[PDB]
Amino acid sequence: AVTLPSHSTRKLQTRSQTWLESREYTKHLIRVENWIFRNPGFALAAAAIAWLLGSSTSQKVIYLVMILLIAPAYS
Amino acid sequence: AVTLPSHSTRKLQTRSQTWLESREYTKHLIRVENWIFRNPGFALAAAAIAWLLGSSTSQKVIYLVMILLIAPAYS
Amino acid sequence: AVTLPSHSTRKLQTRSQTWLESREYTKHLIRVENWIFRNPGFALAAAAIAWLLGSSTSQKVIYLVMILLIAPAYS
Amino acid sequence: IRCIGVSNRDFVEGMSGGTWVDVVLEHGGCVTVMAQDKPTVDIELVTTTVSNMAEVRSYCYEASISDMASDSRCPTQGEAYLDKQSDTQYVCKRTLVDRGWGNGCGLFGKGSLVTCAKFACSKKMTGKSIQPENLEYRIMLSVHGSQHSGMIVNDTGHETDENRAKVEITPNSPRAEATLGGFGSLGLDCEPRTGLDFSDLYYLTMNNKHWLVHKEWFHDIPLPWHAGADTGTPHWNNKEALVEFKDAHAKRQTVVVLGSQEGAVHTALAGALEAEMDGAKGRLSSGHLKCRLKMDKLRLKGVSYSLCTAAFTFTKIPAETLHGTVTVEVQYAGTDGPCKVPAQMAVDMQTLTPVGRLITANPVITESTENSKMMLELDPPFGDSYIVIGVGEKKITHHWHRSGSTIGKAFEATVRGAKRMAVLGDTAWDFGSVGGALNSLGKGIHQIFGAAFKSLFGGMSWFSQILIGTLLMWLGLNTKNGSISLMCLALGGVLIFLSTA
Amino acid sequence: ASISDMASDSRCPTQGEAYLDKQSDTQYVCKRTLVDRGWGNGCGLFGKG
Amino acid sequence: WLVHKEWFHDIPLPWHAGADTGTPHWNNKEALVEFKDAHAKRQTVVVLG
Amino acid sequence: WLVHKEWFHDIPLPWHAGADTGTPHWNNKEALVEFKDAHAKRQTVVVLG
Amino acid sequence: ASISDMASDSRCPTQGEAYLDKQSDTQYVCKRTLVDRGWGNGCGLFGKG
Amino acid sequence: VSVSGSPGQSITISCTGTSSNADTYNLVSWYQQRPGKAPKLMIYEGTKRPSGVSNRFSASKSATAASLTISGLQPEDEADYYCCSYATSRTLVFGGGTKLT
Amino acid sequence: EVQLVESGGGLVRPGGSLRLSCAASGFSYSNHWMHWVRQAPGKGLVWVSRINSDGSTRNYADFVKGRFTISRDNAENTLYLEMNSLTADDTAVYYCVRDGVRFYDSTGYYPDSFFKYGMDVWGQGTTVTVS
Repeated sequence: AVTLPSHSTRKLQTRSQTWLESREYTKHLIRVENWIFRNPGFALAAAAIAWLLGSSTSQKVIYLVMILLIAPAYS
Repeated sequence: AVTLPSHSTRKLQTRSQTWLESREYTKHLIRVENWIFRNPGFALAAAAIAWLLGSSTSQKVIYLVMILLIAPAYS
Repeated sequence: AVTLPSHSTRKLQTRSQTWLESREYTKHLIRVENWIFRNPGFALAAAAIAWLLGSSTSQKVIYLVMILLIAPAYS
Repeated sequence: IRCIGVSNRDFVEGMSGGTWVDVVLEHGGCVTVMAQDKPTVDIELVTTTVSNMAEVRSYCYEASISDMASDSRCPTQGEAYLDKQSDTQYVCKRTLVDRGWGNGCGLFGKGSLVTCAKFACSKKMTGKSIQPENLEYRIMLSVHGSQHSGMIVNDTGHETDENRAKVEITPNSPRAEATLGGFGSLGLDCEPRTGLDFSDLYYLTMNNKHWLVHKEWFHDIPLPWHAGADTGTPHWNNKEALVEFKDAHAKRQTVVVLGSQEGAVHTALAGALEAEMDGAKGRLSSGHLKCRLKMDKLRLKGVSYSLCTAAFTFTKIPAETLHGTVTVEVQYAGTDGPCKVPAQMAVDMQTLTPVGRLITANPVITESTENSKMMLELDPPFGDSYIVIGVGEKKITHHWHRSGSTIGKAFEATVRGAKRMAVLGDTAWDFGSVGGALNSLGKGIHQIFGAAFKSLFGGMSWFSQILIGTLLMWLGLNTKNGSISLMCLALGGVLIFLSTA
Repeated sequence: ASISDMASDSRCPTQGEAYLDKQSDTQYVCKRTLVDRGWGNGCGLFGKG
Repeated sequence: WLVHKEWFHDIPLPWHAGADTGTPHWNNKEALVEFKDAHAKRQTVVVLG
Repeated sequence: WLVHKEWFHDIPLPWHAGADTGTPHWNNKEALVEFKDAHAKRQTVVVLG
Repeated sequence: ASISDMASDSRCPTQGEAYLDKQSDTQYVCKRTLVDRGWGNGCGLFGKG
Repeated sequence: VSVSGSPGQSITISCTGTSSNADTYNLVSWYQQRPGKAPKLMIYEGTKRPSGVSNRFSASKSATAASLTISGLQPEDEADYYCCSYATSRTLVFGGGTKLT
Repeated sequence: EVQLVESGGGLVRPGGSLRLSCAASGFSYSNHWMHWVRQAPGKGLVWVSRINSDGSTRNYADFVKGRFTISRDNAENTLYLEMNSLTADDTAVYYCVRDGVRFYDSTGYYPDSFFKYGMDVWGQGTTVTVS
């Protein structure tokens, strides 16, 4: 079907490498990087929505990052 | 491969139904709901990491929701 | 099954008599009167719960009546 | 006729230039154009075929590995070497493996291990380019009037029928004329090139299933690929993401293939249009076109016919369409030759005062025989009314009751307009565009706001969009400025785009 | 999965709901929906089938 | 493979329930068959690859 | 009787649909059979009268 | 309603889930539950069946 | 199974199904098959006669059976006659047939 | 006038397979229902199967428990009946039948329950012999 829950949630930990280990890092990094490289306008809109939220600067930057990570996965 | 960019980003719009229309809503909701139901403790961890951040109450609840979405996708 | 929604909600209004026009009034009143007769002490509990809520006397008597109507049907 | 039961049709009543009326046609519905003195014409786009597409960049979604081989170097030597490494049909991976005094090489450093495997593809998907040429739209016309009851859905006989027409449009010949014998000729001037924004859509086939696919989504898919038209044995590029070189207990390498990768592509193709293909041609299933209708040579067949003086009968009485119009089928008993049918909607049969609107035309009965059949549809008034047919003391009458009220009709009209805009952008501003100055300014500002909204947003799909809609709703409710108005409008746009569904 | 002999049914604008005799079999996937009918398909009425 | 529990119960594919004995029956009969329909006047059934 | 629709649709009983052809099939299998459990793995099936 | 020949099937604390061969028929009502088992009834392990 | 007739007379062939919704006979069709010839339909929808088929043949129907009436019998009429209707919503079934001499 | 022509009938052993064909011309084949009927030697007419215009709907009688498979090609005006696991009970003449009464519904697609019909256009039939 469509959902198919990922198994890296319950990663079995042992000295031997797991089934597809060499790919996780670039997996998530590449998905986000590609999605952003396609649509920059949303980077602008996310900057604005972050700036209008949050009092201090730290909260604003954290909001920027969390929006930029939520939108690519549509999670 | 592992990444496989989703096409709903570029949802082709017209009167006729698209390839898999009936599945999008429950797709995303089901993924999130199942992941949270499997691991309850992260609800508490997210509540704490929210409460430590953000002055107002509304900002803290927005933080809680955004964390509880960004985690199930490991986005 | 158990529910079987009552049809008096959509009472077909016309000059002729309906199916069971002899029993509606006595039906509801008999159910309430019998249940209150069997279990009196809940009158005391409802008096207390009504007295704790509502400022003036009118609100308190209305809450008492609504509790005594909502309990016998277990609605 | 051709439109009666469609349940997605809209009337383009009105023509204020005495001439052309712009109209936008979609695959889902159909348009009934009615003018002052010109017969009610029904138009519908049927199929759009694409032919002789060029082939670009096919991907391989099921690999197979033929024979493995490996070589190890006994740590203080050069590097692990296989002659297969230079052949571009083989996958080779180099790693480090523990060696020494057990395996016969005297030292204990790490050594180099190279493993190679032959890559041989299986069935696979092809993407093709849709150029503006070779794209043909088929448009069906039909006309109200003397049509029988069944002729709304009949299959063939177009050239013989004299009331139905078929027009083929290609960017080589955008402008065409449909010749309706006795009614004149209706001119269609269409813009095919800017229909669905092709030149961004590839045609994608896997195994007897074909879709439309965005150029970016296709160019960003990770799988083995080789450009150009295929033949013979191909040279696969990026011969990885299908081959996994997993490692054993620091002493071996094993090479496995990821199986068949097809359901992943199927669920990745969420939100793309389906398509069907027969032969070289492939017929799309959804699109839209913008045709202005030069109705300057439409005449009326019926006028200058005397009224019929006979009796009429109701074969199946009345039907009620979804939109409220009434379809009636009348049978004529007398023999007066071609003659007008006197029909109207009335209340107070004492004084027959025309109430409502008769949306067919001058009704006529073409045949001159004993019994003839005709069909006409009329637009009733919201109260209870009578359908009256005939002249005097033989006039057959029927009772007909319509539910809605004018406010409900206006509300549903605004909802239809909103859905049309959400689907089409500014070309929705081009729907009934007789053409003024208010309409053009509306279209201009909608173009600008649409460009901005598509550049900023428009990378979201029913859930990112709903979430950002709720977030902007809140932030606009509580930001305390004019940015409240900005954000509430952004929320309205986004959430309507979502809940149109 | 692999699929086999499709079939369908449709019963009007104002009748009940479609019923194939192959719905009483635990080997068939069956879906029920609404379709536009009337004056061009065989049944005189114009609602959704 | 070795596969955790709670990954082998919430996976959305048609599932049997043990010993295949005679004629097979799959409980889900879903997620493997896609019921598209044309522009309101037809229905079509396809399978995922 | 004359019954108001929306009372002849929100009724919880085994419901066929339309055409009675052969051996009927009811798409409910619930609200008229009570699967009462015993103790120590005893299960019993009863009908409501 | 009227009921007919009941039947039932049980499984080992670990063995999986019960499946009667009459579950693939659209004329039978079937309910699945958990039953206490172990060392007395015939299958050695003590979880719920 | 069979019916006998003289030239010029009228004969009626009956068709009965047992306990079928009391609707069926509205859609019964009557077909003629002469010896060694391809079957020809004489009646459809219970009582409607096609164009080209002689007005000699007529049909009637009730809630319990259907009847085919041929008046003014001719030597051509000797043939096998078959009634057909729906067994269920998706089926068709032909009768036992009657040989008319 | 329309003419239907059967083909493919011949002697085959019990348990064999056989593919009957029907060629049509002179009408809108792409819009009419098609039927296969049979008649055993010295016996009466027995309805076998029916199919729509597009081939979406296929109905078979009870005696065919999935042994028969009806299909068509509208572009070629052709009808087919695949047969597997033949027995002696099926040796008979098979008639190919056109359904024009449905063509009320000029589409020939929607398979309403208890729709009007009557079979007047028949082929000459082809003989199959399971001996």
